[PDB]
Amino acid sequence: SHMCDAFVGTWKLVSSENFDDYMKEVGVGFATRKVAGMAKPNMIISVNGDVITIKSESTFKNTEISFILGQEFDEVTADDRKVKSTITLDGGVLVHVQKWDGKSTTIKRKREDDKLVVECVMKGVTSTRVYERA
Ligand SMILES: Cc1c(Cl)cccc1Nc1ccccc1C(=O)O
Repeated sequence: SHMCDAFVGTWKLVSSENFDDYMKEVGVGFATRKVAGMAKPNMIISVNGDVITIKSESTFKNTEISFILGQEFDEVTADDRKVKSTITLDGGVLVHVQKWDGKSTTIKRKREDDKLVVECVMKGVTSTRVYERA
């Protein structure tokens, strides 16, 4: 299919802005915010047929999701929320919506130049996380 070719690979976090405020808006507690905010994760994206896998590896937590676009799944997030997730491709952007406890957050992953830019939005608060090839 080649749907996500330009996302595939191993990516390393190189910059972050407003992530603590995003985590506050999500409801993450103090200690997790502090430890999670230090992490410099590897994001590893691969595709096999229709199944996309995204791994996040860091000193804080190692997470993994596998999914088919448009098909809801269960996710336990790094901060231990139990959420219902749906990921779609919209105009070349991977759009990941998480629902839990009547709340919602959206994580967008986009290729921009040689970077993979991750925008995390909770209500009025956005955090931008910039990844480069590992
Ligand atoms: C670590 C974490 C917590 Cl604790 C809460 C909520 C989000 C994260 N992380 C992330 C989740 C999705 C995409 C990127 C990141 C990132 O760390 O860049």
